[PDB]
Amino acid sequence: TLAARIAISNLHKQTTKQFSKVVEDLYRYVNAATGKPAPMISDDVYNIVMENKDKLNSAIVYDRDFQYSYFGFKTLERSYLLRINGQVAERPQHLIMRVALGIHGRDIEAALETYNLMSLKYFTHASPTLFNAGTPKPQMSSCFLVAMKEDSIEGIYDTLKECALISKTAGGIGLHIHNIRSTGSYIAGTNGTSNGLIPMIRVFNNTARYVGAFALYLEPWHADIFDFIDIRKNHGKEEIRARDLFPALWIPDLFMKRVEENGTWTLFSPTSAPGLSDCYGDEFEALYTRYEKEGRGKTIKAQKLWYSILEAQTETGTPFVVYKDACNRKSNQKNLGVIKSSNLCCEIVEYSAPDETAVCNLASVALPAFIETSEDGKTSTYNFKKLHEIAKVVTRNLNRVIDRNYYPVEEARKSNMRHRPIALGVQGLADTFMLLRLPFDSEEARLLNIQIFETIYHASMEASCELAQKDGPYETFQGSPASQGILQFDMWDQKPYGMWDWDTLRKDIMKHGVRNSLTMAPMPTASTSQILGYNECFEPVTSNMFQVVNPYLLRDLVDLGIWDEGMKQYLITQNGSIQGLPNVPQELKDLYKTVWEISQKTIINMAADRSVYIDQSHSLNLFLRAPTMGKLTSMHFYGWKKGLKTGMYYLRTQ
Amino acid sequence: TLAARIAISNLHKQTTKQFSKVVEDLYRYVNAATGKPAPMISDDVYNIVMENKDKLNSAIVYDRDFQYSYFGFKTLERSYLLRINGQVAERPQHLIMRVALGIHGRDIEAALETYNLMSLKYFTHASPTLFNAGTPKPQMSSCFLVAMKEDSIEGIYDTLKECALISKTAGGIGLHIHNIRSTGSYIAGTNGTSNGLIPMIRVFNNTARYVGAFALYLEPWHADIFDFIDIRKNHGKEEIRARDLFPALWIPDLFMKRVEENGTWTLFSPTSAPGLSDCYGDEFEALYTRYEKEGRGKTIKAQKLWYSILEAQTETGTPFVVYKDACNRKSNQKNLGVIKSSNLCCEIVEYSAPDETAVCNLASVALPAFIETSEDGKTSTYNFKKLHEIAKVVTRNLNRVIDRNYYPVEEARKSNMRHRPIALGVQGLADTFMLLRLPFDSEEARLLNIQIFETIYHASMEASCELAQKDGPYETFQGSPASQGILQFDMWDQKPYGMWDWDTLRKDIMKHGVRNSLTMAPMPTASTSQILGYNECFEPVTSNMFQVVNPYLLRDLVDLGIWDEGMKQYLITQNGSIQGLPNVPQELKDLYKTVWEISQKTIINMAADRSVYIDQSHSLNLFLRAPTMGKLTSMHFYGWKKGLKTGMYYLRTQ
Repeated sequence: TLAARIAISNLHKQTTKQFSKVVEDLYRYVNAATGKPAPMISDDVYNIVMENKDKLNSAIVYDRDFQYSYFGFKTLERSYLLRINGQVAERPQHLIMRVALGIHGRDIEAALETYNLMSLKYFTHASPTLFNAGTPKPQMSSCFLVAMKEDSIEGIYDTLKECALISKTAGGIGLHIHNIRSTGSYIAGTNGTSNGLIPMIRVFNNTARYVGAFALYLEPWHADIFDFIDIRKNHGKEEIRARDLFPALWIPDLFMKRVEENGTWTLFSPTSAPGLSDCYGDEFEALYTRYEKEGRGKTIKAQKLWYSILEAQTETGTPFVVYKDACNRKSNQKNLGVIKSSNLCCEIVEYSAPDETAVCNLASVALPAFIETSEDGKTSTYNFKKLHEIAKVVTRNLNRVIDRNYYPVEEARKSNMRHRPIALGVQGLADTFMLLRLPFDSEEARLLNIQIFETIYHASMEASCELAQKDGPYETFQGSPASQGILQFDMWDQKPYGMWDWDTLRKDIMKHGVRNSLTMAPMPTASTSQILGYNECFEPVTSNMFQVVNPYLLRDLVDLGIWDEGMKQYLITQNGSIQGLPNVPQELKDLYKTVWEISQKTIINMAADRSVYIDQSHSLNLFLRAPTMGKLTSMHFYGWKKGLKTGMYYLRTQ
Repeated sequence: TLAARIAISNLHKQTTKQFSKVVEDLYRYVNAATGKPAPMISDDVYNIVMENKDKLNSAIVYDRDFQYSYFGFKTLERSYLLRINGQVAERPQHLIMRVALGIHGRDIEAALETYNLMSLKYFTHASPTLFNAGTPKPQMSSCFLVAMKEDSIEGIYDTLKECALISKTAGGIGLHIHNIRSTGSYIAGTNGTSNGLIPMIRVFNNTARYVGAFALYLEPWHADIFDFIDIRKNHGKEEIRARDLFPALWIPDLFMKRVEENGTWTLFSPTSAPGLSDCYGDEFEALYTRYEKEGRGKTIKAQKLWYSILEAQTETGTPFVVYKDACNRKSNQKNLGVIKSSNLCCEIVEYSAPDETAVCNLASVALPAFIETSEDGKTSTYNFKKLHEIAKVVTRNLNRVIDRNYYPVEEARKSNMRHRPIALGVQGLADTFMLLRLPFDSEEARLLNIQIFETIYHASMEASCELAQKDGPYETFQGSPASQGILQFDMWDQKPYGMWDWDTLRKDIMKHGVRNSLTMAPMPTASTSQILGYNECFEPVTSNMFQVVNPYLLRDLVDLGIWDEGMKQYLITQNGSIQGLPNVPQELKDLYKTVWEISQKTIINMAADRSVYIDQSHSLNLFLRAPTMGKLTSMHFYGWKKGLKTGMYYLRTQ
C-alpha cells in the first residue's frame, strides 16, 4: 500500500547512490569468514563501467525504483538484488543497468536502450539472466534439453554428471530417456535382469536434491510406462516414486488414434525395438506396426494406459503432454534430425543428442505497456508498432546472450553456437484484455491475441534476418524450412492474418538467412511477472484477489459505488470470483471471469490461434472444475486435433 | 546328514558327466527369451579345453563332489555353480576345473595342480574368482581402493561413475573422502554454503542400491566427523543417515594421544587446512599443530568425539578403526606416497590416487588340511612344509590372476600392473586348534599361530622372488623397504621366529627383487569357509552349535558317554556354550571356549603376534559381552599401542 514506498526508501538509505561505486564494491567483495576474494562482477563489465562511469551513472533514473508494489519489490529484494554480508547492495536500477551491461558489453548505446526500456517495464529477461548477467561466469540460459547418452552404466552416469553440472547453475532441464531398457530386459554378462527406469530415476531424483528441476520425457510405448507416469503420486509405494521430478509424455499420433478407436497398444523395451524414437509420423507408424506384428513387445488395451494417465493427471497434475509428431512436422529445426523432448516447462522444442544439449535464453514482453489512448480520448487502443519495435530489441538482446554466455557443459555450447535458438514470450495478456475491457472469451480478445503474436513473430524474424545480414545465418540454416521460405504458420497450412508484410520478410529471409533457427516460445513468467506486477504470461487470472484485490476490478467496483465492506467480504469468501453476485453489472462479470469460469475449449482455441506464429511451443496450463475422465479426454483430443504441440502443461485442479 | 549325499547325487543325475561337454554347453548358451548368444565361457578357455579335452576330462575325480556337507554344497548350488535356464549346469568339479583353467590358461600342468589341490580342499580363491574365472570378462579381483578424485561436482561425479562401474562387477570398495569440504564451507560463484559430506554420501548410498558394498574412509579431524560416524544409526534422523554404507576411521596417532591425555582436538574443512591427509606421523603432527595455532578450525574436547565414536560402535558395530600411521610406517608401498584408506573389509593397505585405484585378488589357505599323525601315532602334528608348499602355489595363482583379469576401470589396471599386490589369507584356524586340542588362549595356540604365519609369509615372498627371477620385479620395486631387505617384521622392529631361513630369502630379494609389492592380507572368508566346512578365517568359534553341533565337540561328548538328550537340550538353550555345564571335563571347556568367553586382550595379542608377518593388514573383528565404554577404550588403546594397523573391524555385540 504505502508499504512499498516505505520498503523502497529504506533500501535507498542503506544503499550507495552511484552505480559505479556499487559496481566497485561488488567487484571488490571478499568473503569475510574465509578471507576469499569473491567478485560479483566480471572483470569485463567492471572495466566497461569504469571507462564510462559518468555516462552510466547519470543515465539512471532512481525515480523508477518506486514502481514495483510492495510484494513486487520484495521479490527482487529476497532473490534478485546482489547481497554483501546478507545485506542488499543493489538498487533495482543497478540490477537493471548491470543486466544491460552484461548483455551488450561495449555497445553503450544498446545498453542504455535496454536500460531505459527495462526500467520503464517494457520487457524483462528470465531469472537466470537477472541473476547472472554481468557476473563473473554469466550462466544466463534458462533451458537445457538433454539426451540420455546411452543405455549403459557409463552413458547413464555421464548423463547424470552432465545434469548435475547443468542444474548447479540456473539451468532447468528436460531429459529424454526413451533408450533405457525396461524392467526384466537382458543384460550381457550378468544373471539377474534389469530393474528398469524407476531405480534409474531414483538416482536422478537424488542428484536433483543434492545440487534447475528435471522433467523427464518418455514415449508411451516404453515398457516401464505405467510406473513412470505415477512418479509424483503421493500415495506412493515408496521406492517406486520420485517426488521431485516431473513425468512428461512424448506422444506419437499413433497412440492417440489407438486410444480413440479403442484399439491395442504394444509396449516395448528399446532393446527389443530399436529406432522408435528416431523417427515420427508415417515412418514411425510403419516401424511401430511391424514390431507389433513381429511379437517384439507386450500388447494391451490402449485405453488402460490412457485411463491411468488421466488418473495420474487428475491426482498429481502430471504427466505433461507434448505431441511428438506436431513438434517434428512443424519445426524449423527438422533438418537436424528427430526432436526427442521438450523442456522443464514444455515450451522449448529443439534438437538434442548425446553430443548436443539444446539451450535457450528467455525474455518476456510486457503486453500492457503498449496500451494507449488514441488520437482523441474515447478509447485506449493497442500500439502494435511499438510492440513490434520492442520485440526487435529483445530479439537482439537474446542473440547477444548466446555469445556472452558461460556454458556449463561443452555439449550445450556446441549446440547453441550452431543453431542459435532464441525464445520470446509474454506476460500480462490477462491485464491487457482487462485494460481494453475485452472479456478473455470475447471475439476481440480472440482477435487481439492473434494480432499480438503475429507482430512479435514478424518483428523477431525481421530482427533476426537483419542480424544474419550482419553476421551471416546460423551454421545450419541451409536446408531448413525457413531457407525455403516456409515459416511457422505455413507449416500449419494457414495464411497469416495480414497485419504485417510477410512476403517481403520471406524474401529477405530466403536471400540473407536468419541468425536464429527459432525465436518464439511463450514460457511461464512466474517470478518476473510478479516483479513487473502483471498476470502470468498468456493465461487468464486464477482469482480476482488480509489480502490483495484485482486493481482493475477495484477501480470499477469503486467507480460504481457498490464497493464497500459487505462487498469486500463477498469476494474473499468467494475465492476471487464475482459471478452470482447480487449487484454487479453483467459486463464486469464477463470481463473478470476467472480461469475456472472460462471454457477450456476457448483456452485451447486461442492457443491454437497464436500457435501458428510460434516457432517452438508454449506452456499451456489447463484448468478444471472438479476434473472428470471424460472432460480430460475431450480436452486432450480437442488440442491434439487442433494440432497443438504442447497439448498440456500442468493440470491445475478444482 | 544323509541329506548332503542326497542333494549331491541328484545334481549328478541332472548333470552331464564330462567337463568338456558342459563347457561346450555353457559356451554355446543362448538366452531363450531374448534369442541372444550368452556364452558363460571365454573364447580363450573354450579353445584350451577343446585342444585338451581328454587330458582334462580324465583328471576330474567326481568322487570329490561328495565332501561338502549339505549346507556347504547348497551354498555352491545357490550361488557359485553356473546355471542355464535357472538349472544348475555345473558340478563342483567342473566349477573347480574351470576356475583352474581361467587362472592358468595354457599351463595345463599348473591347471591340474591347482585342480587337485582345490578339489582336495587345500585352498580356495575368493568368490569373485570362483564366479568369473574362465568366463568371458573375468573380473576376479575382490578389492578396490578408490581415491575421491577432487572436491568439485566433476570430481565427485567422476568418482561416482567409477564406483558404479566397479560395484557392478564383483568388486568391493573402500573410498576415502578426506578432501571433500565440510558443511558451511564457501563455494566460489554461489551464495549458499556447502551442505557437506552427508548429502554427498546419500548420493553414494543411492548408487550402491542401484547397482560390492562401500566402505568410506575419513580421518577424525574432518569437520563433518560427528554425523559421518552415525551413518548406520537405526534411530536415524532420516536424511542424515545412509543405511547401506560403512564408516571406517582413518586414525592418526595424534588423535589417540589427544584423547588419552584428555586434550583438545580441532576439526577442519580440507579447504581451510590443505595437506592433512597427504602426510603422516611427525610431518602430520607438525602440520596439524600449526593449523591449530593459526585458528583454521574448530577446537573441541577430544573425548567428546571419542565418546560419540564409542556410542556408534556400541550401537551399530561401526565405524571400523584403522590406524593411518601404522599403515604408512609399516608399508612396503611407502615409496609410492601416503596411503589414504583400507578397503571394504579393512585388510587391504595399498596406495590409491585419482589416477590409481588399488586392486587386490584374494585366496585363503585351509589351515586344518596340513594336520597329520606323526611318524608313529600318539600325536597328530602340523606339516609346515606342506603348508609352505601350498602357499607357494596360491602365490603363483594369485599372480597369474593379475595378468588374466578384466579390469573394470582403467585406473585399476594402471595401479595393479605397476605394483602387483597379492593377498593370501586363512580359514580354519579355530578348527586347527581344536584338532590338535589346543585351547585358543593357550601358549601352544599362541606359538602355532606365530609359526603358521611365518611360513605363509616366507613361502609367499619366496614364490614371489622366484617369479621376479622369471619376469623381473614389479615396476616400482626399486626404492622400497624390500629392495633394502627390510621386511614386514623388521618394520615392527622384531626378529622373526626363526622356523625358516630369512637371511637367504632376504639375500635373493635384494639381488633379484620380488614380483609382488605386497602378499599377505588375512580377509573374511565367510561364504568360502562354509563351502569348505571350516571356521571363519583366524577367529575363534562364535558358538558350538533343529540345529548343527560342533563336530569336534560332538566326537568328544560321545566318546565320553555324556552325550544324549538332557545334554543336547543343554547347549541349544545355552547358545553353543559349554561352560558352567555340570559334567564336562575341564579340558573340553577350555578347548571349546566360545569367542564371548575368550579374553579380547588375548585376541589382540595374537593379532599383534601374526601381524609381524603381514605385508598389509587383517580383518580383526572384536567381540564384547555387554559392551562398556571403558572396555572398548581399553580394547582400542591396547591394540593401538600394540601397533595394530586395523585396530578394529566390526564390533560384534552381546
